[PDB]
Amino acid sequence: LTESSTSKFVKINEKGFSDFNIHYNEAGNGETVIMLHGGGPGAGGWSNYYRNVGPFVDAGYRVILKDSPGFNKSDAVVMDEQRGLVNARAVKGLMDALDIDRAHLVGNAMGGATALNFALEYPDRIGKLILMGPGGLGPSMFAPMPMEGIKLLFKLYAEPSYETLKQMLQVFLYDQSLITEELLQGRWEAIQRQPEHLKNFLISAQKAPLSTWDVTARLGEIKAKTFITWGRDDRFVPLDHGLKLLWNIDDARLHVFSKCGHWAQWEHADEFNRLVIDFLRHA
Amino acid sequence: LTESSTSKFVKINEKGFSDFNIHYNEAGNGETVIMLHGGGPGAGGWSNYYRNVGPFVDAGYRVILKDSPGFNKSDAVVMDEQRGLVNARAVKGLMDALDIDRAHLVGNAMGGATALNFALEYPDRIGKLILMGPGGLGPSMFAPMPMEGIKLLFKLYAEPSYETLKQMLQVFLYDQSLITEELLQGRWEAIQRQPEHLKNFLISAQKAPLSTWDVTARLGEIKAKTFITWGRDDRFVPLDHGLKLLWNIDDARLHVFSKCGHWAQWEHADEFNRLVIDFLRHA
Amino acid sequence: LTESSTSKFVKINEKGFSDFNIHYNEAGNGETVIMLHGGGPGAGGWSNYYRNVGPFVDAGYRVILKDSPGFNKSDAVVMDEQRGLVNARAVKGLMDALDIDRAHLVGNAMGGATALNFALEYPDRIGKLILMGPGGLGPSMFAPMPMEGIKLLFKLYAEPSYETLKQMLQVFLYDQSLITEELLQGRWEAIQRQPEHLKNFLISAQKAPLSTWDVTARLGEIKAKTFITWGRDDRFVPLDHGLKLLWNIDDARLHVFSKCGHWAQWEHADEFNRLVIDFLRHA
Amino acid sequence: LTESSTSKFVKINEKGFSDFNIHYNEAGNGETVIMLHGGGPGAGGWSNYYRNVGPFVDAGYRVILKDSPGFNKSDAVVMDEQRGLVNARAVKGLMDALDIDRAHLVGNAMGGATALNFALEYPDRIGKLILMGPGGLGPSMFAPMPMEGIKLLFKLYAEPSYETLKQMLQVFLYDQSLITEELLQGRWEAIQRQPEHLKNFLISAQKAPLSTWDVTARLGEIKAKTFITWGRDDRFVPLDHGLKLLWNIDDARLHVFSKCGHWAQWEHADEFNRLVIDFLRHA
Ligand SMILES: O=C(O)/C(O)=C(F)\C=C\C(=O)c1ccc(F)cc1
Ligand SMILES: O=C(O)/C(O)=C(F)\C=C\C(=O)c1ccc(F)cc1
Ligand SMILES: O=C(O)/C(O)=C(F)\C=C\C(=O)c1ccc(F)cc1
Ligand SMILES: O=C(O)/C(O)=C(F)\C=C\C(=O)c1ccc(F)cc1
Ligand code: NA
Ligand code: NA
Ligand code: NA
Ligand code: NA
Repeated sequence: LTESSTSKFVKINEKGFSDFNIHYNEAGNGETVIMLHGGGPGAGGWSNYYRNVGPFVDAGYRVILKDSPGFNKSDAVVMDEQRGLVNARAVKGLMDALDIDRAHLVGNAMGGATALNFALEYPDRIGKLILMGPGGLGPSMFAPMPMEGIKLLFKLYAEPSYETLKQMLQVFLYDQSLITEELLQGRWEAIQRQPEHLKNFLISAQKAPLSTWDVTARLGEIKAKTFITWGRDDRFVPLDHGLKLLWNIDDARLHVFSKCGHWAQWEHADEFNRLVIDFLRHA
Repeated sequence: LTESSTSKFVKINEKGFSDFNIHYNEAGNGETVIMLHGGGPGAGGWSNYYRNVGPFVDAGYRVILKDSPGFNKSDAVVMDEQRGLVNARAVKGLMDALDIDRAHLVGNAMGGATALNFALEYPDRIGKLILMGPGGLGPSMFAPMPMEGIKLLFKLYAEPSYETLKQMLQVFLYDQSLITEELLQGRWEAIQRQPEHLKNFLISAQKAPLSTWDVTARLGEIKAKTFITWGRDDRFVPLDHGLKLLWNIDDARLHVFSKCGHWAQWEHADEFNRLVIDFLRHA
Repeated sequence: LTESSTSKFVKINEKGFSDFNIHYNEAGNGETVIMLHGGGPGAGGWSNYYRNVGPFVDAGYRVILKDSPGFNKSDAVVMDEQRGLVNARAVKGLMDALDIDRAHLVGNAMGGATALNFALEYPDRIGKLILMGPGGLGPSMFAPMPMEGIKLLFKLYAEPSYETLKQMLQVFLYDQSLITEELLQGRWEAIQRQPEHLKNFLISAQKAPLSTWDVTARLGEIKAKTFITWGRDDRFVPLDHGLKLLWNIDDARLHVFSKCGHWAQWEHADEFNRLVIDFLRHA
Repeated sequence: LTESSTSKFVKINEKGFSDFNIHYNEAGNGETVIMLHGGGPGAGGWSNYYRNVGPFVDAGYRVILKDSPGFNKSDAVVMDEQRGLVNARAVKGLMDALDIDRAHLVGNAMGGATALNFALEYPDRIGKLILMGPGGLGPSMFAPMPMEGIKLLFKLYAEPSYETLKQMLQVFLYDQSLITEELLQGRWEAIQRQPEHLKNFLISAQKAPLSTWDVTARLGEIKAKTFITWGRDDRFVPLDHGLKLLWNIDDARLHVFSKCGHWAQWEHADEFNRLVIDFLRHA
């Protein structure tokens, strides 16, 4: 499987979106799992999940790696509402366009917020819910905010440079030996390719700050079986939010990886794939 | 598999133990996994692990459900050192007697302390380490101590009664509908059968209080791959100790079950069995 | 100062209350500080605050120790809304009847919930806010709920006995040597005197469970300078809620007493009095 | 009081130190309080405590603002042992030279580690103990380490620049409006004045990493009445260490300031001065 061989586009039409182009990477043909990426500059479906797509497909799932609005190859957009909710509407739009009745969702960070909003807004359209360090869940009981990683994300959006990208990735990942030339060059290309997405993201963030994303008060509504993962060493979203979700969602479990930053599905891909595939099969 | 069909005895000889009788339940014939029980009145190997032995054996392991010294059908003993260490010596004694070179250890509560001590004292004799709410790891950052469950455990040791047993089990388990007549009658029988074990436990606890069990300072020595589990709703050992282990052991992960008390391997047996078998196979 | 010499009654009329009798103990004549008690069986203003009234009066404050509706010498009531809000309406009713424009509030547990609700509903009527382990602020990130102390409070309400009272006080206080015959006899008398309050409390709790009390989502509205205290060893309301308040209220500080249960103003009266008087004077 | 008018030097002789020059600022003449500064580049007694010296002197204390070895105007040194212990020996050396029998200690960060080590090593020479975010107390249960602030401290030591200083101060303080030209210029001067201290600090840190500073296991030995303060928003030492100290020291209390970074005695000087003076007077 490659980015090119799996690449597809679909126009969506859903509450606010009109003939809006969504890019996604699709492989496999079984039960649908939609994987939703984080909000960093240059983020996208393939780049965030390419270590996961193969094993999930091998396990018999149809995997859709979705580019959220205003990221990668999806259409440019300025959002005046919190991104989790707007992104969730776009997932629903994609599912309607592709005739998908129910999907399992996997979401990291912004994608975790998207998945939570989707579960809240469209409970009859979700199977299981997999959350990796979801963002926007209000204050931490321990971590000063904005967190270290978030400050760097905003620096890189506002003043993109190769050096600042490197600094961000050093904070993003626990094991520094994972920061290869390939990773750096690839992430730098995606930032250079879409400067309009960078500008639009910053405008959107002024209109709807991270405080507007907090859906904590509604977590008791979630009826989906939920698997929460966290990196022990995540400098972007606070570990105690893993506990917040575990206490507030009816049927959840929490798995914390040691020696792991903000990209658990990539930093601990083998363990992540095994645990999440087992969850989808047996929970 | 039944208690009777799996029941075996072996005399051990190891640092302090001389021709000391250990009872254990054995099934299967592959790689050895020794499962170590908690310290409540009437506790033992079979009673604590009978929902786990079958699936582990099916997975190809040889399972040994060990009765710790001063419990169930093992010999009576008064201990003047912390139980985790004394119990670990007894595991080594059993392995030497049975010609077992290396074992995976699974330990709940007192059994978790036993397993940690074993990993520290005999690192060349352990494979992987599975810890379910290990006891004795010092103060909690949040929970007043002694914890609610521990107060009840001491009440039941000192004044055993059917009513006090019921009260303890209500705190021990999250889902009250798991407290069947069978569970109550069985636990009551094991308490009635061995009053000397109750008396000896209390004498031992005066000689070596829970504060003597704390091996926190040595956790950096543990080289075993470690899987830590906790019940979210454990009223016997504090949830934050799961974090303590995760930060201090080199190669660990933490899994927390929602709606789960102090007997995770029984209350969430299916998920526990799947996760731990996968860990032993693939980690 | 004695209970008898300070005892006063006033009829209140405020949203739901019609000619409703409120008992209070008053001393001093300066700036008004209203102290609000917890929700345990037999609780009241004088009993909960008699170690505080003198020093506050000496410092130049007018101290009002209010009996909440359905407690001690105030009128009996069955509440169908969360007690914090209903109690707050009663404080407003008292202040209107006594021609008090603004008051500083001190509230422990239920009284802390009352004080938070008062600050939210009537921001122009509050000076400073002092909270000692306020109750009803949703789940803990660490403590299983209901907490140990709360289970005992409900046991004592439903089946009042001298032995159960003693058990509750043992959990309520850290230092067991504070449980004198005087304390026990006094608390037992207040329970015996008002069996109707016990029955009504339990009916009220069925109509509006503790989950209905949670005002967390509104804490950002509080503009009062706030001093939060917690007992390190509080088995009734969880320590992490001290952090919740500290992160969510604009201008707060948190003080945690070691070796202290659920009655900090009594268990650490000297330090409590000094800190709170300094706060009222200088903050 | 000014830096110049209070400036004194004394040669010390104590376990490893031979005719070693210590600079300190002294004012007042009552009971001695020694204030101990943090470990950032350019740190010193006067600079760290000039908002505290006046009120403590007014309260009747003799205040000694000590420059630790290898800082400000004290002699240059390369340390091969953990700085807390070496610094404590230097405090003892100063007290012996000045004929001071007992001192109250106030210590922030490195100075908090110094004060803890002093209490452990010389219990008969300490009065009360005041700790503001002490450093080196092992891992956090929540914060990835090294913490954000610590990474910046090491960057500034290794590559001192005006821009990096500004970045560090932005993380060091919660309220950005406290970063005046005066603060920046002053801190920059102290860095420019003593480049040898910067180089020596880095050599020392290689010889004895922060892990060597951890005295957690010995906290039960501390018999001094202890007052622990923390900034809620401290990005240099983790908030949960405030809890660690509170649970492990016999007689402690914890006060947490909201809207406060790593320099609580300066950022919340009025409240800090009032609380600590009251503690010294009445505890
Ligand atoms: O995971 C990524 O792709 C990435 O580069 C990120 F930095 C993701 C971070 C978030 O999406 C994020 C959103 C919201 C929040 F509160 C915290 C973090
Ligand atoms: O799991 C059991 O069998 C049981 O009945 C227990 F209550 C086990 C508890 C412990 O072994 C225990 C030991 C030490 C400790 F600190 C806390 C709990
Ligand atoms: O402080 C008392 O008077 C007392 O006897 C109590 F047990 C008070 C407890 C509460 O008011 C309480 C209310 C709500 C809650 F969530 C937890 C505790
Ligand atoms: O407070 C200061 O003067 C300062 O500039 C600091 F950054 C102090 C920090 C420490 O001394 C420090 C030491 C050890 C540690 F683990 C964490 C922080
Ligand atoms: Na490499
Ligand atoms: Na049943
Ligand atoms: Na006494
Ligand atoms: Na200014």
